[PDB]
Amino acid sequence: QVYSLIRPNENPAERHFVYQFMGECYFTNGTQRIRYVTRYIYNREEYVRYDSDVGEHRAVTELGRPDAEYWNSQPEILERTRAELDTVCRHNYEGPETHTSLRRLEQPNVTVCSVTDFYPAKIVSSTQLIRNGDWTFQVEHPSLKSPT
Amino acid sequence: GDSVTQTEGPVTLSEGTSLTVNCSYETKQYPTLFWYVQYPGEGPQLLFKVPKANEKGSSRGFEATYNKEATSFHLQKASVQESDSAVYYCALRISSGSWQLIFGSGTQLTVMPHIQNPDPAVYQLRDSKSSDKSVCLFTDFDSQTNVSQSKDSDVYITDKCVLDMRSMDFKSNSAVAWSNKSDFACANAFNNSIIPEDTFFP
Amino acid sequence: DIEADHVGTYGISVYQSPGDIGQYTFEFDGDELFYVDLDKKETVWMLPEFGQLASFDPQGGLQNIAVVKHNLGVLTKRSNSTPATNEAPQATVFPKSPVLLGQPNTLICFVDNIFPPVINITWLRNSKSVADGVYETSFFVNRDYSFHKLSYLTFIPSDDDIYDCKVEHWGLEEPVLKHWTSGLEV
Amino acid sequence: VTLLEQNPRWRLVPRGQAVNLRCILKNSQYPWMSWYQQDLQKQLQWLFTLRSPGDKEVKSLPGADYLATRVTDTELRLQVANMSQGRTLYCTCSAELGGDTQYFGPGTRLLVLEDLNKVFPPEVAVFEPSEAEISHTQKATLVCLATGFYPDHVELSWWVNGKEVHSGVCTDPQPLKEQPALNDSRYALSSRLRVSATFWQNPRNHFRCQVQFYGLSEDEWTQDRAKPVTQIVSAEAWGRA
Ligand SMILES: *[C@@H]1O[C@H](CO)[C@@H](O)[C@H](O)[C@H]1NC(C)=O
Repeated sequence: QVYSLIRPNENPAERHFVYQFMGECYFTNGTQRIRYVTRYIYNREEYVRYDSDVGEHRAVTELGRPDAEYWNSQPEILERTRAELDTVCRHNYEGPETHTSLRRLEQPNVTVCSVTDFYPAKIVSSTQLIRNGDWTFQVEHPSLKSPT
Repeated sequence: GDSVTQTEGPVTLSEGTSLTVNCSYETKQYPTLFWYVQYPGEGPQLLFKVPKANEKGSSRGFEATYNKEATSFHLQKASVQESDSAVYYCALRISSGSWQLIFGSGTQLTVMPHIQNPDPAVYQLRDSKSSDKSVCLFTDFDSQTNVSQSKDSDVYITDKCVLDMRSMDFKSNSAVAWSNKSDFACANAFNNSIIPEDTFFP
Repeated sequence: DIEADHVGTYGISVYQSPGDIGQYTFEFDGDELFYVDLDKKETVWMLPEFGQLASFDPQGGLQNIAVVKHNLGVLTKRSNSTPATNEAPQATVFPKSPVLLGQPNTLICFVDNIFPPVINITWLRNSKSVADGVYETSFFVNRDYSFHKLSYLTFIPSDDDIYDCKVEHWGLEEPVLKHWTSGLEV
Repeated sequence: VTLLEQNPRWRLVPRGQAVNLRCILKNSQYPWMSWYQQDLQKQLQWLFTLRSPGDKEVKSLPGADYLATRVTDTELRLQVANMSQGRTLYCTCSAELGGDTQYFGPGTRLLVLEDLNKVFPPEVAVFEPSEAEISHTQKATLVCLATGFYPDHVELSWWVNGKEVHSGVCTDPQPLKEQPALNDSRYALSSRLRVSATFWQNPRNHFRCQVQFYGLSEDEWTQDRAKPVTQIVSAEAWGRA
């Protein structure tokens, strides 16, 4: 119903710079296995990462050493990041995604067999799987009881 | 809706007895649960938190279990102290929006102090110049005593109030009654209250 | 490379200076669930249906932007690092559905290798600017921390018309034009 | 030590007027500044969290319209308008966004007053202890009475030999309505300071009860009685044997 979100951690404190943060939730067998990774990226370089396989922030480049160390050294910061595997990854997958992404089923249409406008992606010569960006794909489907 | 519901109160307990303030919460999210405490004249402040379901938190002899199946976070203390008189707020936070706190309505607690050597008496203070008021002081009574409003005209009575004289390890209740009338006398000021039979009038 | 049946990204906070340029999105399996309009302070669902079945408090995106805005400022004062150079984006134009003359359709311009995520994607029909019927996505993150973005043109397929996707970017000396006609093959 | 200051601490708000509140962050390591309101029934409710200088946001709740601004890294503001019901506004701060420990500032208490003529300052008298109490208990209880005041925006304190004393003090938690049936009844408050009889019996001791009243401030006033502006009123008594 309601998506929860990951909280990025904060640095203690003319040229164009790009910053990027992402909180990634990896699911296998539903939520039987969840792997959780946050990435702090500066100037096209990932420089700090939290990885639930590791259980603490790590410096991806030397620039990140002070920040990873600070976030790990504050118990509340570290435990709240660790907990997001459950409060965000698991919650979103078992809640809202069960009403949206995991239920989407768009039936495919069919010198050329144009199999278009289908979702999800599991489906002589046919081009690679192309992503339309509108939650459909083009190129025997989960949305079909029978396969012309 | 995400919400918190706790005991309406107000709660009054004798010192040394146990406290239970009930708290239910409702959310589909994964909350962190809190108690906050607000002592008289102060702002709220954190008592303790519990971020992991089915764990306990505790502080100042208070404790609460994040009971996920019952969606409860009941506050307990085995032996309340007079200094626990306060308003207690149950609260939750979810990882959404501004990560803000959602508060229960609060439960006021008054802890009546244990008065080991009751010395109940009604005293007349010295009449003040620059005031036509005659002031009576009902003091040193048991916490069993309740003070009732006056049923007489132009007599004002304030409820019992606990003062602490730290360097003598001594606490005492008092209530004040004052008036303009000549009919007013400390012997009859508190007649609508049920006071100790052995109360001493000087 | 992490193997998984699904990946949810909850979410993605991108910020640039100068210009105070922010973007906040959620993704699932590479598709955008929503972005937060940071000026309107509003959640914008890419599938309206999803916005009727679930919800998301846009303030969560606004607060993510405040954090990364602060983080970027500290990192810039702390680092002696030279900013990464501008890339040259690359564009591809293809229709959404099988072309059937007279049958409404959508022309997709897929723009990749975007860095920094500042770009102008516009459409021309027979060398004439086309502003009507145009939609474009947020900047999608790529593994190499460049971005991609798609622009869409609704159109009626006819034999004569020549469409261009026009891409303007700091990493390009001159705008790039990708062409498409109804007869064309991708 | 305290992390936050809030100005003003009390304010009476005539209808159709607005008021401007400040919250000053005394320690920049707690930069997540928020507003919470607490209504007259003690319900607490988050209003705003504004991290960055220049941030501004409006919100309308029942009883008040809000405009909040983060002016600098250490300065948070709130404009309260169209206020139809009183409330208390708390500034809070934390070291991180939504941090587990929200530190609550000292609070700004706002009241709507319909009739500036209903505002009265307190009368303060102090009453010396009963000789009978000294004879029976070896302790001496002074009583301070603050009477006839409206609204209930008062702080009462005791001062012994120039030093504010907290030990042996008890001030009523609630004030008394002097006119129980009126919705704008004037108030009474009583406070007691209890000392050793020997401490009261030595004449080298100055006991002072002081009452801080919050009122109209230098607002339009017409009545022939003294204008009930914000002020202080006291009453003293030295020791006697
Ligand atoms: C996990 O996946 C396997 C196959 O991928 C399936 O057989 C199994 O039932 C799933 N769950 C459990 C609890 O084993």
